[PDB]
Amino acid sequence: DLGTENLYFQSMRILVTGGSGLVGKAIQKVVADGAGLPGEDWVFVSSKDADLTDTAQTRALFEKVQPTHVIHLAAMVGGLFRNIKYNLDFWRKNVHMNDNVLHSAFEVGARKVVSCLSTCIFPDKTTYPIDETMIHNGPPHNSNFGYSYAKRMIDVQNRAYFQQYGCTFTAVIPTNVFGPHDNFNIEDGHVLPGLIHKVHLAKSSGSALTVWGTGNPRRQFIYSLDLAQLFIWVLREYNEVEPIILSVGEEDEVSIKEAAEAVVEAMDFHGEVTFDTTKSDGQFKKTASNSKLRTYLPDFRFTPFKQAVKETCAWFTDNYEQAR
Amino acid sequence: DLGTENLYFQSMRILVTGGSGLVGKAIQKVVADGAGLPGEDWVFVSSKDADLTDTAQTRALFEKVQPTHVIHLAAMVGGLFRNIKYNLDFWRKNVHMNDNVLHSAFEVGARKVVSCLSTCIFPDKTTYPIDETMIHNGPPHNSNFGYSYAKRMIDVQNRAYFQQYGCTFTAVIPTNVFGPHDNFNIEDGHVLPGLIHKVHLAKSSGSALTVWGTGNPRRQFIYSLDLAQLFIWVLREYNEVEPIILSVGEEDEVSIKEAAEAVVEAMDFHGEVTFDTTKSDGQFKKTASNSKLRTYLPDFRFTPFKQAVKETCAWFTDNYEQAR
Ligand SMILES: NC(=O)c1ccc[n+]([C@@H]2O[C@H](COP(=O)([O-])OP(=O)(O)OC[C@H]3O[C@@H](n4cnc5c(N)ncnc54)[C@H](OP(=O)(O)O)[C@@H]3O)[C@@H](O)[C@H]2O)c1
Ligand SMILES: NC(=O)c1ccc[n+]([C@@H]2O[C@H](COP(=O)([O-])OP(=O)(O)OC[C@H]3O[C@@H](n4cnc5c(N)ncnc54)[C@H](OP(=O)(O)O)[C@@H]3O)[C@@H](O)[C@H]2O)c1
Repeated sequence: DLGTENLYFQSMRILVTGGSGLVGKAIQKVVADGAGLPGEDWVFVSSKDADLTDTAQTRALFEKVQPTHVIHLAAMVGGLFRNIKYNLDFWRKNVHMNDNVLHSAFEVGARKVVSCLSTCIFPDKTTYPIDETMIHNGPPHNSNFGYSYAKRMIDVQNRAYFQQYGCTFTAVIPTNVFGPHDNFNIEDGHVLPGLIHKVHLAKSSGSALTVWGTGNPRRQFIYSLDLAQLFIWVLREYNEVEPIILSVGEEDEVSIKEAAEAVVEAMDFHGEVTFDTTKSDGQFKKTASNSKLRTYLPDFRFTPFKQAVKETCAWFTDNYEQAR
Repeated sequence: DLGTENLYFQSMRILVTGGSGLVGKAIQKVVADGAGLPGEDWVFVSSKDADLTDTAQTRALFEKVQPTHVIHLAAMVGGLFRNIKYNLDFWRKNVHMNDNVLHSAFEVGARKVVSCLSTCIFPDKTTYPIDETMIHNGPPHNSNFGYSYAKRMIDVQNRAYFQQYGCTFTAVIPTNVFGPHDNFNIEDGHVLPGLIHKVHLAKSSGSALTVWGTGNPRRQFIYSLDLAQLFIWVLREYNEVEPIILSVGEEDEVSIKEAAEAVVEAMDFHGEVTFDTTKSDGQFKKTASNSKLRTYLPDFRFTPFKQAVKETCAWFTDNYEQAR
């Protein structure tokens, strides 16, 4: 329910950082298709509009736009998952970005900010499933600690702004996102868009599909379009400082193998599918509970997985040249 | 052993931020009394020399001084423990200060940085005693989370600089510090310098001593002069990125009651001593292990507690007008 029974409307200016990305582009579509309400001006920006690692440029963007609300998606994110690690660069640039954005929002007097966290913030050693309370219950995985701790500190900023200044800054925690306008780069991208590109190359080359690792790791996937809907809802209706996980349930986890099968079917691929165990498996699970989301939106129906994959595969094929 | 059997010496420029405080002033005395080695220039600064929350001012200080080594003591610390809490201010100003300092040190090519952490960084729910491994094993106490998390992130920066850039940035974790040049303010200061001031007022007023709470909480105290010696050693000899606790052992913990008795004796006070149970007790224990320190310096002898208190009491009495 992204409409309203209200007869009157407030003038809202909604700045969306990282608007040109996977998540941001999904919000644009959902809004452009009529999820936008009267009085709401949606302003989507990218790094062209301002480098958010720079305080002066961020301040200037916020002075120009004067947002009443902020959805904060921007992060320095590539190339995470590459061979050599750059934990200081990722820690320092992301903390600067997050501080610039939250504090400019504070300065302009924004009513609400919703930032985007990641399952990489959760503790390495933890019970399962993981919920929003457990975010700080032990250190994150060492592989990319810099990035993880920078995200965790968004929660700490939100809590501090609330406690001292009364601001309603909060955050959402998506699981693994996929959809149109993803980064489909095979070396640097996530597994699901990477698989879509890999299968596309297997048809164009007539080769076989080589999946990295065992195919055993389990993941919760969420369609960018489903996430966008939940994001707009959170912006309008969710008022806890504590973050909220946006994800399908623990029972709808699927293995990398099952995910590759969904792509193979969707792209109508008949070549061999092999699992290269020489490349390392990542974490086996990062299973998140959506209990909280279910208390707020019990009747919300996610797009079925195979359909969401087909649409994404269809988009990639139809926009191959312009895609990432 | 703060001397050396070496015959040759390297030119070292050692910048000490927060040099005008309790810890900093102890380092000055220890150095001025001959702990300084040939080739070492010690440069002690305070906020007069540069406001370390300001990047430009910090960068300029570092350009002028060109430190090879940094002992980083500066923190925005007052008024912590006051009634109303300001978690955003403490989080944000301290993170800025720490980032400015560590990153300027990195920029000038400093060989080593040693920062100062606090027992407030440790998890609220933890086993005892606490060691340097447990620093991130659960959230800190909510009272002053902003300050605590800002300190914790020094460890994360150190680890990141090491991993990506090869820098030797590390930290020390003192327990409760006391000595000359402390802040003896009764509303805002720590318990031990607060008690010294309270007893001084009880003599000058002819009143009785009112200690807040039961006197049951147990604390590890460390004389600023002992800490200074260990700090110089750490700078010269300690090369782990992981921090190191500087403290007397678990067996030398003393209660607030025992601490007040040490002051009463030292200041030769004969009035009544009452324990106002109406005011709340803080945390019962924050017990830290010095096992690691003992592996490096087994024969290091701490100043006996009652002597350290007497000297501090003596200093306060002799410098009452000029003291804080
Ligand atoms: N995709 C996932 O699986 C996933 C899961 C959980 C959370 N998230 C979160 O979702 C958010 C966005 O991810 P995404 O999946 O949409 O990534 P994406 O498609 O790579 O988009 C990233 C966005 O960040 C912007 N950006 C990066 N550096 C910037 C800078 N210095 N200044 C200004 N803007 C900058 C980019 O602008 P340009 O394109 O102009 O550089 C881009 O619009 C991130 O906060 C991420 O942590 C993603
Ligand atoms: N005392 C303890 O019990 C204890 C225990 C554990 C850890 N520590 C750590 O020890 C370090 C020093 O503690 P302390 O007890 O010596 O504190 P202190 O006596 O209050 O001194 C703090 C020092 O920091 C400087 N400072 C504060 N804000 C500054 C700014 N914006 N720019 C530049 N300098 C600034 C002060 O200079 P000005 O006076 O010129 O402002 C002062 O020299 C801190 O990191 C603290 O967390 C202390």
